[PDB]
Amino acid sequence: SEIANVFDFPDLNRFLTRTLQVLLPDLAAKASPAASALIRTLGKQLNVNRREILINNFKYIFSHLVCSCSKDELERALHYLKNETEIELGSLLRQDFQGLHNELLLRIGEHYQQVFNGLSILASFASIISPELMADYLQPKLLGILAFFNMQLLSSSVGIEDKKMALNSLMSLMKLMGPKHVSSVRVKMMTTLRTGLRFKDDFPELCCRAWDCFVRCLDHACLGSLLSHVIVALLPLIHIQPKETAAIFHYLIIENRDAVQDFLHEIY
Repeated sequence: SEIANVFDFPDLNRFLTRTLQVLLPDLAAKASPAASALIRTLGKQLNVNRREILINNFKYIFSHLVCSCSKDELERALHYLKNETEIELGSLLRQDFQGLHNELLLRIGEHYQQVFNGLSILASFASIISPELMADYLQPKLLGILAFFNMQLLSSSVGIEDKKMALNSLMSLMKLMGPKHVSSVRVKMMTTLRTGLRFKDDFPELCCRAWDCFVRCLDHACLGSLLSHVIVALLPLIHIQPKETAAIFHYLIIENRDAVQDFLHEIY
């Protein structure tokens, strides 16, 4: 209620949910009977089982832990949580390991290695240390990952700067994909580029490099359509910074000049 008096929220319970989202990772880190007691108190006030509450976030919890946690500490915390929840922590993963991959990939840019370990553990449950095996694993999950990115974009609650970080992660992901998969996901890549274009004057400065990738990361043989879209989007981007756009253009124009033939014809 105090934090509420500082944060002025209409209904104290929705404000409590706001708090609880952040609280849950903290509780996970604790993995102590007293932490379970705090959670039980919150749920008692919440009217929702603290067990089921801990459950609901277990998915986000895994991601943020794997990113920032001690592996051994991770397993200890997971078992502690499971016992209270009455659900095996592993059994819950069997239901949302794909969403976990989505999360990690979201944070993959900054926690590349933690993403590795998590996705590997999940692949084991599915049926990885090698980068190519990690990729093969990611390929089926990344469509839903993109879906999650767009879902976040839709939500007002989600932060936009967070979308920017995720966009950087997406540059990393385009790199990791390789041409075979970048071909399949080119459309969604251009879609994400659009989305980011929606937010400007902060997203432009990173999204320019994002687009440089988007072009090069995209397969060399065909770039006309995406270049149409890109010149379109970039003309506005130029006003923010003239040079990044031009660099993106030049990569296509010269590096893909043989393809750029009749592509120029495309857009005057």
